Amino acid sequence: SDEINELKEMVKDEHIYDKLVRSIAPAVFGHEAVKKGILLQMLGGVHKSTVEGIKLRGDINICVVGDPSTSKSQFLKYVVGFAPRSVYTSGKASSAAGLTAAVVRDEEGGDYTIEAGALMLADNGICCIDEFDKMDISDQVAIHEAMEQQTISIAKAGIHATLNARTSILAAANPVGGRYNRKLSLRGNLNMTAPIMSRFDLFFVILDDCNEKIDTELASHIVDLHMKRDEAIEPPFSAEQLRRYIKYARTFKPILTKEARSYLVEKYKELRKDDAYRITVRQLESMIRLSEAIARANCVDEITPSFIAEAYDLLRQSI
Amino acid sequence: FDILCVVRDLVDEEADERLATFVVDSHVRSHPENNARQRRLQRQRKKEEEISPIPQELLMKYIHYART
Amino acid sequence: KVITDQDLAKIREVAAREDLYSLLARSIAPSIYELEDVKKGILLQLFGGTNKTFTKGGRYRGDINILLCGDPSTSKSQILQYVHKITPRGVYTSGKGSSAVGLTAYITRDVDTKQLVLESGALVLSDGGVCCIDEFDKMSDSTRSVLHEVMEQQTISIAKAGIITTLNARSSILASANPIGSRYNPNLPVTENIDLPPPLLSRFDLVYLVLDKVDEKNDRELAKHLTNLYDDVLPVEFLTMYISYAKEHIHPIITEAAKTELVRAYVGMRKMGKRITATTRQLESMIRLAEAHAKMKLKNVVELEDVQEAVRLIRSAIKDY
Amino acid sequence: RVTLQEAPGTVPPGRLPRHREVILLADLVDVSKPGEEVEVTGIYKNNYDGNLNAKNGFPVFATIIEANSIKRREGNTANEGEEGLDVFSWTEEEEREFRKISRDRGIIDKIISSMAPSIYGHRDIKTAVACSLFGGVPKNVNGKHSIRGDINVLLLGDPGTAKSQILKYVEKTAHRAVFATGQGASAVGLTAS
Amino acid sequence: SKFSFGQATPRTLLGIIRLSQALAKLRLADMVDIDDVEEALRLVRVSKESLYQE
Ligand SMILES: Nc1ncnc2c1ncn2[C@@H]1O[C@H](COP(=O)(O)OP(=O)(O)OP(=O)(O)O)[C@@H](O)[C@H]1O
Ligand SMILES: Nc1ncnc2c1ncn2[C@@H]1O[C@H](COP(=O)(O)OP(=O)(O)OP(=O)(O)O)[C@@H](O)[C@H]1O
Ligand SMILES: Nc1ncnc2c1ncn2[C@@H]1O[C@H](COP(=O)(O)OP(=O)(O)O)[C@@H](O)[C@H]1O
Ligand SMILES: [Mg+2]
Ligand SMILES: [Mg+2]
Ligand SMILES: [Mg+2]
Repeated sequence: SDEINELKEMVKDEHIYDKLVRSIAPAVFGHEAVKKGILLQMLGGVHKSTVEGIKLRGDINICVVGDPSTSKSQFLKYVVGFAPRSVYTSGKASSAAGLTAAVVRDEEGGDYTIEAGALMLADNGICCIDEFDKMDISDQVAIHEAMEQQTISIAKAGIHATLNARTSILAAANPVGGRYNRKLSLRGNLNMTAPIMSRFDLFFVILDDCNEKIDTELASHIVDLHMKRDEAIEPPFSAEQLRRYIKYARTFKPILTKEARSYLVEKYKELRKDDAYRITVRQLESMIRLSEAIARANCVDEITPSFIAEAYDLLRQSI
Repeated sequence: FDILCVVRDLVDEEADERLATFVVDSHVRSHPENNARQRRLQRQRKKEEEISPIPQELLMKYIHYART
Repeated sequence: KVITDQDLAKIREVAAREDLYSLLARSIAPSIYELEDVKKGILLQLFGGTNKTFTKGGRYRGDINILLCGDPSTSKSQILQYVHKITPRGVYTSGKGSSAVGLTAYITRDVDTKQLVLESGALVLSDGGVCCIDEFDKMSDSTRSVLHEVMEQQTISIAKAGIITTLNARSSILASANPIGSRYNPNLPVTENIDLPPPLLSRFDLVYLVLDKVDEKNDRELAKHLTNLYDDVLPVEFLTMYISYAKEHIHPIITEAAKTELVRAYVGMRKMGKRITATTRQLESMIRLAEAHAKMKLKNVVELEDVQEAVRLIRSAIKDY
Repeated sequence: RVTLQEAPGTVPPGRLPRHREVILLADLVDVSKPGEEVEVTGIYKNNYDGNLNAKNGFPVFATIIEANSIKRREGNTANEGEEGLDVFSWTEEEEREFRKISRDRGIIDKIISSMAPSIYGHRDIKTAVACSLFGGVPKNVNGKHSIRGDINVLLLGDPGTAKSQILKYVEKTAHRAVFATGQGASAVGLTAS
Repeated sequence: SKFSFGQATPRTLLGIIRLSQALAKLRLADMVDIDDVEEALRLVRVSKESLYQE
């Protein structure tokens, strides 16, 4: 009963949406833009299936690019220790399994056996990859199906199977060069090809400046983290409150209103026009995915044009 | 390979508008929220009738019969 | 088969000594000549920083990692052997070495019993101690990934043989490396010479480049020392006991003066360089080094002297870099 | 007798599968072929096993399944909403309905339009898919010349033009279908090993 | 230059003293003499340089 009163109090707040963004990974300093992406990914989107067995993805994938020592790893670490299901891995996976599945045969008589991978183990969760820009060739090709079809298909000697991989990928990558070259486009700075780049719903770029004020603010904050210990971190909502609210939000399955539908088509038309190739059909569904996640954060069962507009800005920021 | 099907993605106002409208309509149609068994079957049939002139299960049976 | 009140009194008396830092540095490596800075860094690594268990923040590691790279002529393996002899917990390993047990956990078969057994690797067995890796240059890709995971998450995860488990690996690393050729070329950068990924090389708090430059004076003194081998020094047992007691009991805490000094030092280092002279990692490394130095003096409070010593050790390695 | 094993899809990720021994009596033999995914309706039975007892050290009884019915679940994940042992089988009334449908003039257009109804256009990728699904007639001239009677289709297109969805629909509709990925398939994983 | 096999190192020293001690053991005289050290040095030179220069 006491928890229910707290839950109702949170949704009653007018500034609830802002507080949740500010309550994600409080250790990180001054990266509200990245925090908003992580919050929406946890809420996710409604999973739908058509009338003839065709599945429509409802998971949000986020890729973070930044210069060394920019808190890229810290974001993955927080997600690993907070979300219910999650796995921490790296592109240069040690295991013969890797990101995806692999086949191993006990020597002699014993037949080939399936060994789980990073993506497999994080089924129905979030798989955080530390270095996406160093994945194996095998994985790079293999991850094509996992990110969209949500399955892993293997056909090896004596074994054939389709493996569920319903996960959301939160990857961190470094620029192709030493640092992010602002002159070049995001495509140039990244080793990723066009197919993979389209499968990511959001992109975030973190830069490393040299201003004295920024350095002083960041330097002091780290020190107080060790000095004041927990007292330094005072988010609007604790981890327990945020975890409970997120679970409550995931129960909602918001729909698209008539006004939102017409507005949704117009925004996609504008986005495609500016591209003429980062924009494709996958981005039309991405706005639907983000719109549902934004609605869940507000605990509302109908998606309004305002939510659609907010999704539009997030995709534009990625370009 | 007997048949080759080349697929091109080109920016066009009318094509983009129509494709987006159809995709949005399909997404709304498949929303999970949107006798009891008979009622479920009837509503599923009504949903299917919009986009397919032939029932899917009947189509699979037809294909199997024609092949055999 | 072939700690008491007096021990605590002796420890406190030794701590009260003014020249405790130099005494410990000398006692660590009596047989190594003219590597004071390396010995000081090794001592600070041995004592280690404060482990923080944060609510809302997560886990911040207090370990210190040091890389010993340079010419092959200089003494580098003897330092690792000494560190093993001193550290209460640790294991000796060489990359790509069959003799060693291994750096990562693995699932094996008990020949004796014909049973499935999960055996922990060298890094896991070093939990809370110092793991010395003699030959860092030659190492498997898999092993490199395991090392990266250990130095990033401090835990080893295995999901093979039907077993899904995570093993604690909260251990420090003191590795050694050699150049690609017969010597280290000063003209080329350290990254090219050591032949290691920039990512893995950027995680070590202190990087030491011990180079055997041909100098008449240095060569003569080294010859004198070596031929004579054919300032008080502490016994190895007492040094190990002191390190164990300090690591078990004393827990330093940062003060306002330490905060101000750390902030000023980081700002100054950043302002030196556009070229980036230092990053945020160079601040956590300084914090860990200052905490370790405070641990060495059996102090529960980090003061300005510890921060001054930390900036200096960190700066000297950066200057080599 | 067959060795039934937990399907990779249903087993928890990273955990060893469990298995049971299924006994197939008369009229049930050869209906299930190795490597397939099936649903087994049977009787759960136990019996005394001496070696089991010996090995375990406890009075533990061996267990088996006496098969009553088998349903081929291979490649039929999306068809689990239907009823009957075989969803591709037909009745006499359904055959009459098929004849009535076929007699219509515009049957081919309807068949093409019914291929992947959720995909907006690509009426050239739907026609090819329908033709491949129905296939041709193999021929053997005088017993000396053999002519293939199947149609192969290749889709070479842009990243987001709904090709994988078309392949999934074909897998669902086809009586016997197998799905494989680029690098996930070996030279002897295809064919025979 | 590139002709050298490798730079002399303290290991070369220890080897020189080892060879001198072995030669002294050969001589059956406790004290290591300068002749033994010179012989060890000439052996070191002729092991490699004598044939390389040819
Ligand atoms: N905005 C920030 N707020 C707090 N700490 C920060 C911030 N940016 C960087 N740091 C510090 O940077 C240190 C190193 O960064 P981190 O371990 O998160 O990975 P990274 O260096 O950005 O990534 P990578 O390993 O890919 O190079 C962290 O301990 C964190 O304390
Ligand atoms: N400062 C020093 N004091 C004493 N001995 C030294 C010193 N520097 C070098 N040496 C001598 O150099 C030799 C180096 O031997 P060591 O086993 O340490 O080599 P290493 O670093 O492992 O070599 P490599 O890279 O060729 O494998 C030893 O004989 C050691 O006595
Ligand atoms: N013509 C179309 N009609 C309806 N939906 C489409 C169309 N083209 C693409 N989509 C949507 O975009 C996504 C395309 O992904 P997919 O086809 O699996 O990638 P690939 O083409 O590389 O296999 C699908 O989820 C699908 O719903
Ligand atoms: Mg990182
Ligand atoms: Mg060595
Ligand atoms: Mg595809």
